[PDB]
Amino acid sequence: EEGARLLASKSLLNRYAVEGRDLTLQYNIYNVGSSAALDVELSDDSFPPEDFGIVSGMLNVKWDRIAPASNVSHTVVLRPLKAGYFNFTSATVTYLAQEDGPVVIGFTSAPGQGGILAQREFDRRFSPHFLDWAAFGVMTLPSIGIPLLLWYSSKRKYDTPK
Amino acid sequence: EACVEPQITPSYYTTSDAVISTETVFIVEISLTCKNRVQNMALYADVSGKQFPVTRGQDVGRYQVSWSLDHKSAHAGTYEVRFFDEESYSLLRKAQRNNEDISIIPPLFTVSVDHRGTWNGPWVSTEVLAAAIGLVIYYLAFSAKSHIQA
Amino acid sequence: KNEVADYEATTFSIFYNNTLFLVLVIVASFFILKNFNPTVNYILSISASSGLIALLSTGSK
Amino acid sequence: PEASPSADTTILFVKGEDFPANNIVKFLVGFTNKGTEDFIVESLDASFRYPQDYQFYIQNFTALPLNTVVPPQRQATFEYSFIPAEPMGGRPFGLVINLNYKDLNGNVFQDAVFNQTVTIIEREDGLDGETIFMYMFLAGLGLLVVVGLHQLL
Repeated sequence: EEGARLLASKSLLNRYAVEGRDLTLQYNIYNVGSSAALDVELSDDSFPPEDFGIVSGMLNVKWDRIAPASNVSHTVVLRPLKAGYFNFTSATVTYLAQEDGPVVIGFTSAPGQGGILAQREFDRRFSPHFLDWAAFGVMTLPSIGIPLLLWYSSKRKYDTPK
Repeated sequence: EACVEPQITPSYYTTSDAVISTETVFIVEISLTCKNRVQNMALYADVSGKQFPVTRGQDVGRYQVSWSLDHKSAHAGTYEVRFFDEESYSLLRKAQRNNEDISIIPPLFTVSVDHRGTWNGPWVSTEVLAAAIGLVIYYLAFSAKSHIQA
Repeated sequence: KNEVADYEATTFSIFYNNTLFLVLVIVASFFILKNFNPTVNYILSISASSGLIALLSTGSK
Repeated sequence: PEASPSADTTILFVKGEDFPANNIVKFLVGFTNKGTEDFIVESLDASFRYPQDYQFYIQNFTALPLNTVVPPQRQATFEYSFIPAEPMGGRPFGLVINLNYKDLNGNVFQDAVFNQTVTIIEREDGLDGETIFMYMFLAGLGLLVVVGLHQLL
């Protein structure tokens, strides 16, 4: 059967999943069929709005045509509002195998069960503490700077060269 | 039906945290409005010569295209995403295949994605900076202390 | 003479001591105790910095 | 377990058929249920085997237990990723990819989607220090030789 064949992959482009940060979801479609697919629709309802917050990207989209021996990509950004294990289920893609042919229902890959970490572990590990250090130096200025001048001002009064 | 005087309201996203993200992903979303009320208009996006078919959302008039790139190549700067309709998009493949200039074909509209660069960890760790500045301070005092005690 | 020696010894001792404590704490906290639980790092850095300065004060004679 | 005639599978390697050593390889398996009954995808496996003896396992890669269901006349795609050891480059290996699926009634069917000998490739991506260090010596050896010749003569 030389009809259209669409292989889909739903994968995460984040090395870790951390609360409050941006999470990446990439849908990759590969048309390994000989004939170009027509009216490709992908729907992703597996993410409720309560857990993941959409930053940019449309979960549900449609494509007019996909050439054979070609591939298409699609990325959406989500923000996990909570911490806890989540089962990243599969998406659903519907397309026409042949011009005026039956609609073919297909499922995209499933990342599986993935754990989401807590924020306080990350900031202590990879967030730069620029401002904290700058305040620390000022915080230690009164303890060091003033005594040094107090010493030095005394030296300025008795260090008369011979 | 070719869109007459397409008005667009572009919005773009870009990856700014490499430590969590494996790559730098760019997403351009356009809610295109047409004078002729042309709904469901096929669109394509061209990035530095690479062709990406623009995605169409379920809501009428919303468009999205997302192309990923590796961290080591996602250099800070500006990105210009060009778009071409089905009629022009056919010409573009011919021009590219015939090696004719790609700029000769005017694009329907352009979207610029301003990438400020992703974070590859601090150049010199602040702790190392903190240690040296204090260590330099100690040596000067140590230089001072020895002067008195000598 | 004693007043100058008294005062200037107080300031330079004060100035020198504070620098060593903070510098020792920073290095120990972030380079020697870089892999320790914050309380355990906190206990060791503060104690070692203050305790060593206590011993180093007598070790300077 | 033979591959049931009602199931049709495909395998597409994302980054081509090159399997660079110490690099992530990704491919997508597809499953089509042409039968009238449900098919459950149990787990996907991969392994390295000897080219001259396919009965000898070299490296077995962690199975991916899918336990996913594909009803009749429906398609499903499954992603599998694995990283080959760095030293294996420049030597061939018998790469086998097997799909395990069963029908509701309890019959087990296995499909060797990809059964071919694949070669792991050698790479020179950058001129790392080892490349420079051998550049210093050969130039340095000549520099001592050229300088040494001047002084002697």
